[PDB]
Amino acid sequence: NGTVEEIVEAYLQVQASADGFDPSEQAAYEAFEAARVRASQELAASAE
Amino acid sequence: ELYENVENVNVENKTLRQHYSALIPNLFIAAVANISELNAADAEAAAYYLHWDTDLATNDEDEAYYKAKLDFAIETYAKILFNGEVWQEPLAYVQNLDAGARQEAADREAARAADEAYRAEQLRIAQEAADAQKAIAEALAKEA
Amino acid sequence: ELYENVENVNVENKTLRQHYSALIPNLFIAAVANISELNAADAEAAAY
Amino acid sequence: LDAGARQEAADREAARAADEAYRAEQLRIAQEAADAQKAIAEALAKEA
Amino acid sequence: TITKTRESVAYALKVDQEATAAFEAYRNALRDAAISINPDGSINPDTS
Amino acid sequence: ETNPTFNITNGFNDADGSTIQPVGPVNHTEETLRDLTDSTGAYLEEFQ
Repeated sequence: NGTVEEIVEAYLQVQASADGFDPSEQAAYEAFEAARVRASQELAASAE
Repeated sequence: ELYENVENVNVENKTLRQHYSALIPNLFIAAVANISELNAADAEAAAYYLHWDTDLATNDEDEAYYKAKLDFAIETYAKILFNGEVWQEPLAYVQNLDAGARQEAADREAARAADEAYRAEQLRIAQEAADAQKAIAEALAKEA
Repeated sequence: ELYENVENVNVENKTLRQHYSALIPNLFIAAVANISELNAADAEAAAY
Repeated sequence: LDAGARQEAADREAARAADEAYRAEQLRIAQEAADAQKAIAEALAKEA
Repeated sequence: TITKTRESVAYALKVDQEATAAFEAYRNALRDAAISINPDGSINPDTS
Repeated sequence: ETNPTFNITNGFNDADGSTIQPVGPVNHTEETLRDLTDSTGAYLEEFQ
């Protein structure tokens, strides 16, 4: 039920990132990788 | 640089330069979009170098910073997709065609040289062993 | 991660990333359908 | 297209000639070594 | 230039948070000066 | 030679601003940042 801003906020830690936004593509890669790992653990939780 | 060059080869029912020529409208659209966004950013930073809406009431002024950081991150993530789809990959495809052509020419030449050297080595070893057997034959013919 | 990577090769008159980009409307429709069904299930289990 | 056609014809002919020469060289070397072994056989048959 | 502009924001927000923390602590001390409250949550006339 | 500028080479490179950058807090003034940005703005003015 959220909006786009809430989605990017929650699953990629925008505020928890290093102060001063890194516009590097590596930063986006690491953020999306972390989101993937979190979703992967949640998937096993739902499986159980 | 590919004007009548030895590297201007045929790929995908065309030569190398026609892809580069077709890359033009993509680069045009990408440049127009980037220029418009750069103009907007320039105006924004110039008009608010020293303004109230930049040094706000409390000393903290953290909520506005975090809202702006969110907007900036949203724009950056959208721009990654926009730039990747508009011009980066059409150019990367042509550059990969270039690199593949050079690499295939190079290892074709290397494989030809290696095969020639291997054949020469085998033939020389076999013939030299043949003369060794020749020495055996003449020796045991001379003994008796 | 395939930004100027050595693994971004040419396949089927395109590179690897263009397929991933084209995967977008499919994932959009799938997510919308799954979200609607999850909302219905949530309401059903909450109200009864 | 013209140059590629001529080049492929040329190196096809060259490869055919090279293969024929290589096969002939191998066969002649093997047979000539065979006659060398033949000389060995007749010599040590004649000694005893 | 990207890295330097990031470092500048890193400095600015750090000093800003330190200032907010100091103001909070000093205002809390001033508030506690007038009507002190015990750890249990009661007024302490001895130190009020 | 070839044109490897936008493919294969180190997927995350400092030459384009795609690599990650660790930042500590260092104070670069607003004037210093404006000078650094106007330095490149001078080059981009003709395009702009």
